[PDB]
Parts: sequence; C-alpha cells; structure tokens
Amino acid sequence: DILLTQSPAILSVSPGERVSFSCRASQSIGTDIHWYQQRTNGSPRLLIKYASESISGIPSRFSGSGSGTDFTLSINSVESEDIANYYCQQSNRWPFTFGSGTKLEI
Amino acid sequence: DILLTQSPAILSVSPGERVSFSCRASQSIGTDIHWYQQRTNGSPRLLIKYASESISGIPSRFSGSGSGTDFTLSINSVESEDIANYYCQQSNRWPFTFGSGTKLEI
Amino acid sequence: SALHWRAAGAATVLLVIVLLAGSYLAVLAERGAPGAQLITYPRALWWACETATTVXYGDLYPVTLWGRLVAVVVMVAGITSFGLVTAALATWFVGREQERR
Amino acid sequence: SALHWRAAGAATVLLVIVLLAGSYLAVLAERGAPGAQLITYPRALWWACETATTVXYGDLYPVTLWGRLVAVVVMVAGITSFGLVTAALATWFVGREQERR
Amino acid sequence: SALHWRAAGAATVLLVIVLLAGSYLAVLAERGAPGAQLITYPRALWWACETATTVXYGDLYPVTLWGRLVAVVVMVAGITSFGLVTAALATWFVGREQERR
Amino acid sequence: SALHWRAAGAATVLLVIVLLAGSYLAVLAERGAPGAQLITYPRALWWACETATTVXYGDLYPVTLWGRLVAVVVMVAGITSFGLVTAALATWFVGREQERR
Ligand SMILES: CCCCCCCCCCCCCC(=O)O[C@@H](CO)COC(=O)CCCCCCCC
Ligand SMILES: CCCCCCCCCCCCCC(=O)O[C@@H](CO)COC(=O)CCCCCCCC
Ligand SMILES: CCCCCCCCCCCCCC(=O)O[C@@H](CO)COC(=O)CCCCCCCC
Ligand SMILES: CCCCCCCCCCCCCC(=O)O[C@@H](CO)COC(=O)CCCCCCCC
Ligand SMILES: [K+]
Ligand SMILES: [K+]
Ligand SMILES: [K+]
Ligand SMILES: [K+]
Ligand SMILES: [K+]
Repeated sequence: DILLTQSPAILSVSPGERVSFSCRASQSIGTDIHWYQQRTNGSPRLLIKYASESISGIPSRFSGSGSGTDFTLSINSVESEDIANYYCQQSNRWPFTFGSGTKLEI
Repeated sequence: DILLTQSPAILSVSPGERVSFSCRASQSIGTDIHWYQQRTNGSPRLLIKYASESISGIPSRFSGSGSGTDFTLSINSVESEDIANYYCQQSNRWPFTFGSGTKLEI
Repeated sequence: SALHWRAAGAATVLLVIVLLAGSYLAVLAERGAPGAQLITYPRALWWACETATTVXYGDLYPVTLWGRLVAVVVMVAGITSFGLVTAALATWFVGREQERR
Repeated sequence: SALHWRAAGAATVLLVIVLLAGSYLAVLAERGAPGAQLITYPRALWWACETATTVXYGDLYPVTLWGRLVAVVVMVAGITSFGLVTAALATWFVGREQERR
Repeated sequence: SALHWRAAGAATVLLVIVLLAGSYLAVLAERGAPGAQLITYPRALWWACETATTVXYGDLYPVTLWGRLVAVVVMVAGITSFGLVTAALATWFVGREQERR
Repeated sequence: SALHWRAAGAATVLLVIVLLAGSYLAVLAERGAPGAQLITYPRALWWACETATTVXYGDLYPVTLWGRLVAVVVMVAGITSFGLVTAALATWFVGREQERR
C-alpha cells in the first residue's frame, strides 16, 4: 500500500512568512493527493483536493502543487488561525492512505 | 513536476579541450530535452533541441546526446565565445521546467 | 421505423446504460483489492468508454475477478452496438442502392 | 436455421474453445521464459478475452515466439467471429427490410 | 455517385478534420494539468491517429476531463467512418453479385 | 470467383506483404532514435501483427516520424482487409439467404 511520508513533522514559521508542507509518495500517484487541516480538538477539514484544486470556504492563502511522488501544500503569509496539524491523503490506489502529519508552529 | 538537475554548477576547461555538460531528470523523459545558452547580459539562445537535434546558425562544435533521464551537451574544442551559462529544459510533461544551470569557465 | 434503425438506436441506449452501470459496478468490485486503480467513479466512466470502444490505453484496468467480468460485459456491449450500427448502415445503403439501379 | 446464423453461432462456440485452449497454451509456451507474466491460468483467460476483443490493456502479453503465435490465433478467432456476427445481422436486417418495402 | 460512396468519402474527409481538430484541442485541454504528456502538437496528432484506429498503445493519453471528451469524439469519428466504409463495400459487393447471379 | 472473394483474398495477400514490409521499414526508421525499442526484426513482425489487428499491447511502438507513418499504413491495411472480409461474408450470406427465401 502507498506510503505517504510527511517530513518534517514540525514546522516553525514567523508570522506572515510563506510556509510549505511536503508529502512524498512511495510510488507515482498522479495528482490523486488531498490535504486536510485539523486544529486542536477539531475534526479534519478538507483544504485542497487533487493536489491543487481549491475548495469553497477555504482562504485563498492556501494552495497546492505537485504531481507524481512529490507534493506541496503552501500558505502565503501564515497567520495564527493556521496553527494545526496537516495531513495528506491519496486516492490513486486502494486502500486510501494518510501521511503521518506535520504540525504548524508559529 | 520533473526536476532537472545540472551538476556541476561550474565547469573549467582549457582552451580547445572537449567539455561536457550534464542534465539529469527526476524521471524518464525520452529525448524531450532542449539546451539554451545565455551569455552575460544576453537573452537565452536555443542550442540543441530534442536532446541531439541541431539548430541552424549554431556552430557544428555543439552536440547533444542522451535519452531517458541522463543528457549531455558537448562542445568539441571550446573557445572564448562559449563562455556563458547553460540551461536544459524539458517538454515531456507539463509544466515545462528548467535545470538550474552550469557556468562555462575557461 | 425500419427494424435495423430500431435495433441500432436501442443498442446505443443500452450501451449508455452499460457504461454507467459498468462504471458503478467496477468501483464496487475493485475496492478492497490492494493495488487497484479503478476505484473512483469519474475515471471509471472514462475506463468503460475506452473499453467499449476497444481503444484500451492501459492507464486503468480491473485486477479482480468481478471487475474483469464487468469489463467483458462492457466490451461486448460496445462491440455489439458498433456491429449493429454498421449492419444498419449497410441495410440502408443496400436498400437505397436497389433504387439508384 | 439460415446459414449466417449457423455461421455466427458456430463462431461463438469456436471462440469460447479458442479462449480456453489459447489460455492453456499461452501458459505452456510462456513458462520457461525469464520475465514472462502470462504464466497462471486465471489471468491467462482474462488475457485471451482482452486480446480476442482487441482491447489489449497491456497488463499482460506474451514474450515468447509460441505464446505470440497463440496470441495471433486468439486475435483472428475473435475478430473473425465478430465480423461474422455483424455480417449475419446485416443479412437479417437486409432480408427483413426487403419486406417492409 | 451512389450514396454509400458519398457517405464513405465524406467520412474520410470528416475524419481527417477530426484528427487535426482533435489534435489541436487535446493540447489545449491538457496543458495546465500536472503530469500530462499530450501537450505538443506533433505527438498529439500521432495520439489521435492511434485512438481513431482503436490501436491505443498507451504511450500517450489524456488525463483531463476535456481532453478525454475530445478523445471520445476522436474514437467515435474513427470507428464510425470505418463502419461506413465496410457498409459501403458490402453494398458494392452485394449489388455487384446480384449481377454475377 | 465472385468479386468480393477476389477482393477479400487480395486483401489478405496484401496484408501479409504489409506486415513484412512494415516490419522491415519500422526497424529502418527507428534505429538512430535514442530510446527506441522497435529495432530488431522478429519483435518488429510481432509489433506489426498486433498493430494491424488493433490490439496494441503497448509493449512496443514507434517513436520516430517515419516509424509512425509506417504504423499508420500497417493499421489501415489491417483494418481495411478485415472490413473487406466482413463485407464479403455479408455478401455471401445475403446472396445465400435470397435462396432460402
Ligand atoms: C455511481 C455511478 C458512477 C458512474 C460514473 C460517474 C463518473 C463521475 C462523473 C465524471 C467526471 C467528473 C469529473 C471529476 O470530478 O473528476 C475530475 C477531477 O480532476 C477528473 O475527471 C477525469 O479525469 C475523468 C474523466 C472521465 C471522462 C469520461 C468521458 C465519458 C464520455
Ligand atoms: C488449463 C486451462 C486454463 C484455462 C483458463 C482458466 C483460468 C482459471 C479460471 C479463472 C479464474 C479463477 C479465479 C482465481 O482463482 O484467481 C483469482 C485470485 O485472486 C483472480 O482471478 C483473476 O484476477 C483473473 C480474472 C480472469 C477473468 C476472466 C474473465 C473471462 C470472461
Ligand atoms: C495546432 C494543430 C496541431 C495539429 C497536429 C500537428 C502536429 C505537428 C506535425 C506532425 C509532426 C512534426 C514532426 C516534428 O517536428 O516532431 C518530431 C521531432 O523529433 C517527432 O514527431 C513525432 O514523433 C510525432 C509523430 C506523429 C506522426 C503522426 C502521423 C499521422 C499520420
Ligand atoms: C527484414 C524483414 C524483417 C521482417 C520480420 C522478420 C522477423 C524475424 C522472424 C520472427 C521470429 C524469429 C524468432 C527469433 O529469432 O527471436 C526470438 C528470440 O528469443 C524471439 O522472437 C520473438 O519474441 C518475436 C515473436 C514474433 C512473433 C510474430 C508472429 C507473427 C504471426
Ligand atoms: K481495437
Ligand atoms: K486496442
Ligand atoms: K491497447
Ligand atoms: K501500456
Ligand atoms: K496499452
């Protein structure tokens, strides 16, 4: 089953700076990657689907890029409300799988 | 997106010697590689297309070889006018991408 | 109208049904099989379309017993319907030429 | 019944035979060739089915001389039988239209 | 001349048009989709040719919604035109045999 | 004998010629292109056979301009000949049914 590697596990950025989360798949999965945000005590929330597609209700600040095995979730100018854990999830092959997660720290 | 690695970043050859620039792709791209020359303060100039095809107006001294992931740009007997930066560019998959570049030093 | 046209049209409508059903059923049969790629509906509809036409790029295909069976049904429905349109055209052309002669 | 139907039916039955024989013979020809994947019967039957229909996903194929020959026999049998069903339908539609006119 | 020939010829000319338009439109639909390979015109024309004939090697194929739709149009145009040539030949052979008999 | 049979047989013989010529010419066009795999005659004959039948597994295919053109000629010859056999069968079945009726 496809292994999704999220490294580093923790990221520290200064307020307003540009941050980038990385997700690496153990084999090519096209653009079948999706990103979720989970704040402390909250349930996961879909941020970006299919590597770069935006969801309605999500700040324009969030963007995604990549294809194949390497994927990135970017935030232009991070703010306090973005403090949370970030997970990638692939749907290219069964079974769906999740990356281990990256914590955003400001 | 395909990553094009150009290493070394700087190459030093004696006048008249044979020099070779290397471009490595992060995945197989057939022969969909192109080379450009950019002199100090000049705009890029197409040298070789599709890994080995010659362009008109370009010295016969220039040649290219390779397929798959490894590519080479060769110059038989370099001269002063060849001092410049060299870039590879792939068109196998979207989006097109450029290598980081190699500076030719004599 | 004439039988052949009724048979050709009918085996268009039926094909469209097989494409949708064949697309829904392939996802049902393939989820659960480690490594399977025919697991979301949009690409499964594309898969069925390229199967029924017999183009088969190889970008997607069933790996399970049932998904494959579904695949065979999709293949026959497409091939059958195309053979019925060709036969209907021949009938229209033949019957039509009998006149011009 | 009419010849064409007898020929169409016959070249269904014959096709089913070729699918089973072509599946058994491909495994026989391919085992022994390093790298070959058409080596177990279940997937070989699936391989023959996708060959006879001309879909050819590319998930499986023969690499040996004999396995390939078998492949050509499977291809011709499938294509031939489909061309015989189309021809039988045209005959039924044509002969049937002569009436409606 | 006879209808069938007019229909066969017409659905050659139309096919050549679909091959060029289908080649130009696939590049338009596929550029912008990360990972896509059907992005330069020469290979896209080759892609359309192998799609319309239903050979589909799998060396190139659309990954976007619109590129795929274009693909379906190219498939139908090719299959349709080949079914119209076969039907035209049958009409010529049938009408021609009525004489020899 | 009857025209259709003469046309069907002729476009078998011609096909066999195209398979051999198409196999020899593909190797000629493809050698010299870095990365090409259609470069030895035996597998090239297998390649042509799977192209003419439109199965196209994707194990081998041309990457050069001329090799591709050759490929298109092989495709048309195979498809054309199969469409001529189907048309010949329909003529034999149709003319034969006129009797049974
Ligand atoms: C339960 C019954 C299921 C029946 C099948 C339904 C499939 C879903 C609808 C199809 C597409 C939705 C688009 C989407 O959200 O996906 C796009 C995301 O980029 C890419 O689309 C794709 O890349 C798939 C293209 C499929 C083309 C099929 C052409 C047929 C003539
Ligand atoms: C000696 C004569 C041989 C003739 C061929 C016989 C082949 C064996 C029987 C077929 C399947 C057995 C299932 C099994 O144990 O395999 C499954 C294990 O998960 C997966 O099946 C497969 O994934 C293969 C699917 C093949 C589908 C063919 C559909 C044809 C209409
Ligand atoms: C805007 C409308 C676009 C319509 C499509 C036009 C496509 C471009 C012209 C075709 C080839 C140019 C050659 C070239 O510079 O490329 C060659 C470089 O080595 C390799 O060619 C190729 O490998 C592609 C081969 C395509 C063969 C198609 C055969 C069809 C019967
Ligand atoms: C100059 C004109 C060229 C015309 C084409 C001639 C091709 C050469 C003869 C064919 C095979 C020789 C065997 C050999 O030494 O190769 C085998 C080595 O293991 C494997 O064969 C192969 O794997 C290729 C199989 C090809 C099967 C084709 C079936 C067609 C009905
Ligand atoms: K086909
Ligand atoms: K095919
Ligand atoms: K194929
Ligand atoms: K393939
Ligand atoms: K294929």
